[PDB]
Amino acid sequence: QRGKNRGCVLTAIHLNVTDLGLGYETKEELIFRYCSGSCDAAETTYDKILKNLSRNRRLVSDKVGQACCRPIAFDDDLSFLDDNLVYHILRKHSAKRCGCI
Amino acid sequence: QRGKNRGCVLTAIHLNVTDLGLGYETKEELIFRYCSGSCDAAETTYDKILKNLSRNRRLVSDKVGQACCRPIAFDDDLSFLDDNLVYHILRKHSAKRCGCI
Amino acid sequence: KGNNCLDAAKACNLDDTCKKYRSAYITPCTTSMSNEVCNRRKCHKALRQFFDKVPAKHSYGMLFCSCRDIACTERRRQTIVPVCSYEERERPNCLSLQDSCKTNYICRSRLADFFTNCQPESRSVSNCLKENYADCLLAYSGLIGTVMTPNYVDSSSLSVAPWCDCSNSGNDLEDCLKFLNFFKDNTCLKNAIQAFGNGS
Amino acid sequence: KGNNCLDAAKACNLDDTCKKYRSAYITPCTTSMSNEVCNRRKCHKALRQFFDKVPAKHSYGMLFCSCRDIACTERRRQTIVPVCSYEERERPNCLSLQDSCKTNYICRSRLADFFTNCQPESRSVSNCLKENYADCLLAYSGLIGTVMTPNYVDSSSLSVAPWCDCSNSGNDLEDCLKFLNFFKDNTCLKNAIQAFGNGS
Ligand SMILES: O=S(=O)(O)OC[C@H]1O[C@@](COS(=O)(=O)O)(O[C@H]2O[C@H](COS(=O)(=O)O)[C@@H](OS(=O)(=O)O)[C@H](OS(=O)(=O)O)[C@H]2OS(=O)(=O)O)[C@@H](OS(=O)(=O)O)[C@@H]1OS(=O)(=O)O
Ligand SMILES: O=S(=O)(O)OC[C@H]1O[C@@](COS(=O)(=O)O)(O[C@H]2O[C@H](COS(=O)(=O)O)[C@@H](OS(=O)(=O)O)[C@H](OS(=O)(=O)O)[C@H]2OS(=O)(=O)O)[C@@H](OS(=O)(=O)O)[C@@H]1OS(=O)(=O)O
Repeated sequence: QRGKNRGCVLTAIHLNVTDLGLGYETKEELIFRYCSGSCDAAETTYDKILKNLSRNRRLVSDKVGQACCRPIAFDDDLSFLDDNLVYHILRKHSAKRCGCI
Repeated sequence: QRGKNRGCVLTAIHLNVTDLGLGYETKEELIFRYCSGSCDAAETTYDKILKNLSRNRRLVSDKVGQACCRPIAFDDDLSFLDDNLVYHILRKHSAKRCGCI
Repeated sequence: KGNNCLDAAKACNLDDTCKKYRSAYITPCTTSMSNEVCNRRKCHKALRQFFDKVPAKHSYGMLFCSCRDIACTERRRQTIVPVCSYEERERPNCLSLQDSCKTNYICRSRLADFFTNCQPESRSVSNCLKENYADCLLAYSGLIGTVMTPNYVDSSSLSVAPWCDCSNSGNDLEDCLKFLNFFKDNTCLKNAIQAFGNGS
Repeated sequence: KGNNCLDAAKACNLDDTCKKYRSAYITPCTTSMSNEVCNRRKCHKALRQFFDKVPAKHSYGMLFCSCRDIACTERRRQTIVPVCSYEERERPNCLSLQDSCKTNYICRSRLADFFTNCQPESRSVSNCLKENYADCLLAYSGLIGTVMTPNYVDSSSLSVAPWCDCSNSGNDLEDCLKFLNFFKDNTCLKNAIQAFGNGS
C-alpha cells in the first residue's frame, strides 16, 4: 500500500570494462547498476498462493519458488574503443529499474 | 549447452480451492503448479556480469541479485461455483513453463 | 459425502480440455454489460463450443449428474449459467421461439435431432423410438447455446423446458403444448439422463 | 599515466547523455551492410546528432583532446569512426565536394560558418579574424556528418582535411588548394584546438 518490497533497490558501482569478465581488452570504464533486496511480500495471485500454502503447511517448506529482485528496465547501451582500436557495444548490461518478478 | 539450469522445474499439486487462501468459499478443486530449483548458471549478459564480479571480488558477497526459477507461462483459467452459487474465475494462478529470470 | 455434480466439476477442472472450455464459457456468461446482465450471444457461443469441443464424458457429467439433495440439483441447474443463457424478462410463445430457431442453421438442425432422437415410444424397453440414449443426449445437450436453450425447471425432478410458454396461442395452443410437453414430459429423455447418471 | 582522450571517454560513459549518443553513433558506424563497410548516411546522421545533442564539454573532450603519444592520437583519430564516416575508395576533387556540400542545407550552412569563424588573421593575438575559438570549434565539429566530414590526417600534428584532394583541377587548381589548405594549414583552427586541450 505504501509500496510492498521497498527493499528491492538499485545500486551503482564504478568499474573498468575489464572487471566484467566479458572477454574485452580495453582501458575504458562504466557505471554498472544492479538490483538487490528482498521480495517477501506477495504482489501477484501466484505469489499469494505460494505464500499461503507455506503458511497453511500444504507446502512442507518456506520461501520455495519465491519472487526475486531483478531488473525490469535496463540502462542505455555503453560503447568503448578497445586496445586494438576496435569498437564494441554493451547492451542490457546494467539495470535502470528494479522489481520483484 | 545441454541446457543450463536444468534443475528449474515444474511441480504439480492437487488442492482444494480453499487451500489457496484467496477468499473463496467452495468445495471445488484444482491442480496448482509452481516453478522451483536453482538458477546458478548465468544465461544473460547482466547475469554473467554479476557472477563474474562475485568471482573477482568486486562484489564483496556471493549470489547477490541472482536470477530465480519463475513461471514464464501460465496454465489456462480455472473456474468454479462457490457455496452461495456464485461463479468465479482464477487467472495466472498456476505455472505452465518455468525459467530463470 | 458431497455429490455427483461436485465430482464432475472436480474431473472437469483436472482435465486440460474441460477446464479451459468451462472457463471459456463461465467468463462471457458472468461478465455483465452496460444495462444487461451478460452478452447472451457470446455466452451462447461459448456454451456451444463447450459441448462441441469437450468430450461427452466430461461435459455430460456436469449437465446430467444424478442428485439426492437440493445442494446437488441447484449446482446442476447452474451448469449453463441460466441467469444469462436461459432466463429473460418475458417468456415468448414456444411456437414463435420455434420459428426463430428454424431461421438459424444450427438451431434448426439441433432442434430436428432432438425431436427425432428423443421421441418417446411406450412399447420399447428403452422407451425411445430410436432406442439410443446417446443420440438423444447429444441432441438435447446440442440445444444449449441456441435460442432453444433448455434447462431444468423442477428442482424435485429431471423436467426440462426451453424459455417459452404457450400463452396467447390462439388456434395453435394444442400444437404449442405438444411442442412444450415434448421437453417437459419426455420419458425417453428422462430415461436417457437417468441412464447417464447411473453409469451406463 | 593514460591520456586525455581516455579521460574524455571515461567522462562521456559516466554521463547519461554523452554515453547514449556515443552508442547511438558507434552502432550504425560499425554495423556493416551487404557489400559495404557501413551505412554512411545513418552513421553521418548519428554523428550530427552526437555533436548537436551532447554538450560541448563532453563531445569536444573526445574530438579535441590533447595528446603526447601515438596511443592517444590514434584513439582521437577513431572518434568519428573514419573507416565508415570519412574514408572512401577514391578521393573526389575538393571543388566537386564543395559543390555537393552546397546543395545541402546543413552542409552549406556549416561550411560557411567554418570559413567565417576559422578565418586566420596573423595580426591578431588569437590568430583568428573573428577572435572566437568557441565559434570556430563549433563550426569545425559542425562539419562532422556532412559530405565535408573532416578528420585528423597527420598523426604528429593537429592537421585536418576533408576526404578530397586537388587532383585534376584544370584551371581551378589554385582555388582548390586554397580551399584544401584552409583545413590543412589553419593557424586559427589549430590554436582553437590547442586552447580547448589546455583547459580554457
Ligand atoms: O460449421 S457450422 O456451420 O456447423 O458452424 C459452426 C462453426 O462456425 C463457427 C465459427 O466461429 S469461429 O471459430 O469463432 O470463427 O460459428 C459461426 O457460425 C455459427 C453458425 O452460423 S450458421 O449460419 O448457423 O451456420 C454462428 O452462430 S450462430 O449465429 O448461428 O449462433 C457464429 O456466430 S457467433 O460468433 O456465435 O455470433 C459464427 O461465428 S463467426 O461469426 O464466424 O465468428 C463455429 O460455431 S460456434 O463457435 O458455435 O459459433 C463453428 O466452427 S468450428 O470450427 O466448427 O468450431
Ligand atoms: O531543422 S534542420 O533544418 O536544422 O534540420 C535538422 C533536423 O531535421 C532532422 C530530423 O530528423 S529526425 O529527428 O530523425 O526526424 O533531419 C532531417 O533533415 C536533415 C537536413 O535536411 S535539410 O534538407 O538539409 O534541411 C536530413 O539530413 S541530411 O539529408 O541533410 O544529411 C535528414 O536526413 S537523414 O535522416 O539524415 O537521411 C532528415 O531526417 S528525416 O528524413 O526527417 O528523418 C534532424 O537532423 S539530423 O538528425 O542531423 O538528420 C534535425 O532534427 S532535430 O529535431 O533538430 O534533431
